[PDB]
Amino acid sequence: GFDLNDFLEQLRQMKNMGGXXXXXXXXXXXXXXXXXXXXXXDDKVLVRMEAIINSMTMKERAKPEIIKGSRKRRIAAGCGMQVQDVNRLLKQFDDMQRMMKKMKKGGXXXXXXXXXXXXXXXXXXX
Amino acid sequence: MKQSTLALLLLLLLLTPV
Amino acid sequence: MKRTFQPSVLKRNRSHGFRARMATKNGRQVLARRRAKGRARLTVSK
Amino acid sequence: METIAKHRHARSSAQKVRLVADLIRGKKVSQALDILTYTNKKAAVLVKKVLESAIANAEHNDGADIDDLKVTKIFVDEGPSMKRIMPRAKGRADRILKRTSHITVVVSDR
Amino acid sequence: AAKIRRDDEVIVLTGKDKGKRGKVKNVLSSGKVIVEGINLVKKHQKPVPALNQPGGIVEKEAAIQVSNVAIFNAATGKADRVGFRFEDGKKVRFFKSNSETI
Amino acid sequence: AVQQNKPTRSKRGMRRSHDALTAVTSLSVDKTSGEKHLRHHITADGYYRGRKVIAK
RNA sequence: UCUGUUUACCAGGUCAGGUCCGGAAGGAAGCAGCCAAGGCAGA
RNA sequence: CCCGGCGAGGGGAGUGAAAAAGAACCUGAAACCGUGUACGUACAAGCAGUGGGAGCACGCUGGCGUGUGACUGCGUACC
RNA sequence: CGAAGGUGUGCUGUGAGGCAUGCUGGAGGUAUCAGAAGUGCGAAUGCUGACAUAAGUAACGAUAAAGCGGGUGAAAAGCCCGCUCGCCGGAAGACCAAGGGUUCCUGUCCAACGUUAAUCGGGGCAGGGUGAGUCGACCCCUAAGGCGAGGCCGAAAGGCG
Ligand SMILES: [Mg+2]
Ligand SMILES: [Mg+2]
Ligand SMILES: [Mg+2]
Ligand SMILES: [Mg+2]
Ligand SMILES: [Mg+2]
Ligand SMILES: [Mg+2]
Ligand SMILES: [Mg+2]
Ligand SMILES: [Mg+2]
Ligand SMILES: [Mg+2]
Ligand SMILES: [Mg+2]
Ligand SMILES: [Mg+2]
Ligand SMILES: [Mg+2]
Ligand SMILES: [Mg+2]
Ligand SMILES: [Mg+2]
Ligand SMILES: [Mg+2]
Ligand SMILES: [Mg+2]
Ligand SMILES: [Mg+2]
Ligand SMILES: [Mg+2]
Ligand SMILES: [Mg+2]
Ligand SMILES: [Mg+2]
Ligand SMILES: [Mg+2]
Ligand SMILES: [Mg+2]
Ligand SMILES: [Mg+2]
Ligand SMILES: [Mg+2]
Ligand SMILES: [Mg+2]
Ligand SMILES: [Mg+2]
Ligand SMILES: [Mg+2]
Ligand SMILES: [Mg+2]
Ligand SMILES: [Mg+2]
Ligand SMILES: [Mg+2]
Ligand SMILES: [Mg+2]
Ligand SMILES: [Mg+2]
Ligand SMILES: [Mg+2]
Ligand SMILES: [Mg+2]
Ligand SMILES: [Mg+2]
Ligand SMILES: [Mg+2]
Ligand SMILES: [Mg+2]
Ligand SMILES: [Mg+2]
Ligand SMILES: [Mg+2]
Ligand SMILES: [Mg+2]
Ligand SMILES: [Mg+2]
Ligand SMILES: [Mg+2]
Ligand SMILES: [Mg+2]
Ligand SMILES: [Mg+2]
Ligand SMILES: [Mg+2]
Ligand SMILES: [Mg+2]
Ligand SMILES: [Mg+2]
Ligand SMILES: [Mg+2]
Ligand SMILES: [Mg+2]
Ligand SMILES: [Mg+2]
Ligand SMILES: [Mg+2]
Ligand SMILES: [Mg+2]
Ligand SMILES: [Mg+2]
Ligand SMILES: [Mg+2]
Ligand SMILES: [Mg+2]
Repeated sequence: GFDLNDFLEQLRQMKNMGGXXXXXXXXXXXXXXXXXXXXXXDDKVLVRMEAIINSMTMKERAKPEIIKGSRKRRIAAGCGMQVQDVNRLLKQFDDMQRMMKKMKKGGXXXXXXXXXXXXXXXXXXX
Repeated sequence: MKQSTLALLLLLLLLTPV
Repeated sequence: MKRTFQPSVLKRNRSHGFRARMATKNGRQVLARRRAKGRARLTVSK
Repeated sequence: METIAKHRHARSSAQKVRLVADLIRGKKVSQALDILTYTNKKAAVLVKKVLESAIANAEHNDGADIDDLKVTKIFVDEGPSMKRIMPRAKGRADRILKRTSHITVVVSDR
Repeated sequence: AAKIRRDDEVIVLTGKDKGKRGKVKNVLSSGKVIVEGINLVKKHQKPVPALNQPGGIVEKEAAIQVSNVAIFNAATGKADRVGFRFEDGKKVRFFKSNSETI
Repeated sequence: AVQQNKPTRSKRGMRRSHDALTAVTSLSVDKTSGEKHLRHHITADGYYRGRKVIAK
């Protein structure tokens, strides 16, 4: 299936090619609903991302749900960073694992057609 | 291609708005 | 078994429907009492 | 040093959960985890989750060692009960209590 | 007929910030004002990736009652009280102690 | 047929004396996997009396 | 005692990546991978 | 930040004079239901108390308070 | 420098009571002498609310019936997929009117609802879906019957036509 080794590969392949002005322009469908400026700083987020993924042992990378409080302490200590960044990175891998399972079960055109952008009420951003 | 662009788009992109 | 209320819209309306109340003196008095008691709906319509 | 955990509003009677919660009163938390594991009950599961939780609390919040712990206080109170209605023969309706319960576990090293 | 208005320099009469001085940022219809550097609250925010806000404890200025602030007369160096008079055809504000126009 | 007077909490306690569970005392530790488990039941890993009898 | 393989952080060494100090020179704590090493085995 | 199911529920941190003010939110009584501690109870018959009364526990400074109440006299709720 | 209330304890009166103080509580109380009462609760098969009891008992709604492998998943007797098995078959199938009103389909969610569990649903939230010259209504026409210009009838309203 999908692992943080496969996310390691997706990430050292994506930190090579990627930019935030070539990625926020290839879509004008979610550059109208979300602010055109909310992309990221790609170099920093993918260098932190590759740092945090590299700090992992091979059994924590191949199986991402065995990572708990002590392991996040240690991933924060080896890459010299915050337990909160490690947290929200295990959370983005959680969502993209969710989405590659939803591309796996349903066809590429049914999981690209039923994808939804939302407003809590129809007024802009509110 | 098809799964390269559907990976890459929803990945960088849905990394962004959530 | 066969219970009392067997619904039919037509019957419902020709009987207690608004115009059927606008038929008679006592219809119009029921409507008065109803507005005076500040009823949400006077008759059954829709 | 005491460390607490509470599950509040668990669906179970107080009375059904007590039956389980009594097996582990006083034990060394290891042994407790096991007794709960091979106990066949729903309350078994509730109580166990609360217990493990309390141990996590002790260790992360208070830095207390898991091997030293005992279960010093454990008790179950009667939470807010949601009323319902079960309809009966001859049209007499009968109000139902779906009971909740408050499971409190308190562990300490000493 | 608003005694305290935007951009005035006020002094805080009451509360933790009593004695302090500052410039009025805006007023709310509740008879409340928001003063600069005054009445600072530490507010926790849950990070919004839609608004590109991080989370955290961020210090913001809280609404304070307008009964609790006085127009500051820098002339007398004290808290003052406003009154309205008619100069030209225009209603204007003046101080009650030395009786001169704001 | 229904009770004439309210049975007291004392009574109600007495009746429930016997409804106490019995703890499971014996935890068998396997030779190979060193897992605890009920006697005569296979482990979580499908180990029994030294063997892996179930790959599961 | 050779070889087969196992053991996240909280025994050791190398410590990539990344991160701290410095304008720069360079250091530094150290996660992973590897080797000790500790489990379990072929002899 | 930590357990948990990307829960419910919790425990930390922080805000605040106060979080036994946490949105199931002021005060939080009684019935009711528990956990801990003291004494009592498995040869004993009844409106369960009252008169007496050992022993034990706990407070005091060898005496007094409090809790309990083995045993015995009398004793068939209120309206 | 801690009111009302709440809750212990101590003292005091012949009683209904009073006084003092520990904790709780966090802003109101009120002497004295008068005045006026929605002025005192255990009963009324009293009223409303709350919580006991029987009891963790009776019951889980047709005796058509299940079993196994695999999937997902925190967890699978119930979900999905496969192989069997069993039931209806003038219905327990298919298509409408009546009535309902979104229950339809897709994602998504598991607190409450489902007499159990639930990853499932006619449950929750979001989106999507209903295409007519010839189908039906609307319309053309009358039945029973209704309403009824004038008109007759009637204290009044109204009755008949
Ligand atoms: Mg009908
Ligand atoms: Mg009925
Ligand atoms: Mg009788
Ligand atoms: Mg029993
Ligand atoms: Mg929470
Ligand atoms: Mg503070
Ligand atoms: Mg307080
Ligand atoms: Mg409550
Ligand atoms: Mg207040
Ligand atoms: Mg309260
Ligand atoms: Mg209370
Ligand atoms: Mg109470
Ligand atoms: Mg004898
Ligand atoms: Mg005896
Ligand atoms: Mg007897
Ligand atoms: Mg006596
Ligand atoms: Mg003593
Ligand atoms: Mg004494
Ligand atoms: Mg006696
Ligand atoms: Mg006698
Ligand atoms: Mg007082
Ligand atoms: Mg009063
Ligand atoms: Mg008081
Ligand atoms: Mg006090
Ligand atoms: Mg008081
Ligand atoms: Mg207080
Ligand atoms: Mg007075
Ligand atoms: Mg008074
Ligand atoms: Mg008087
Ligand atoms: Mg009265
Ligand atoms: Mg009486
Ligand atoms: Mg009765
Ligand atoms: Mg109420
Ligand atoms: Mg019961
Ligand atoms: Mg029985
Ligand atoms: Mg029986
Ligand atoms: Mg029956
Ligand atoms: Mg039965
Ligand atoms: Mg059934
Ligand atoms: Mg199966
Ligand atoms: Mg569940
Ligand atoms: Mg299965
Ligand atoms: Mg079945
Ligand atoms: Mg099947
Ligand atoms: Mg047949
Ligand atoms: Mg219809
Ligand atoms: Mg609906
Ligand atoms: Mg459906
Ligand atoms: Mg259920
Ligand atoms: Mg669905
Ligand atoms: Mg639905
Ligand atoms: Mg036709
Ligand atoms: Mg006709
Ligand atoms: Mg006429
Ligand atoms: Mg007529």
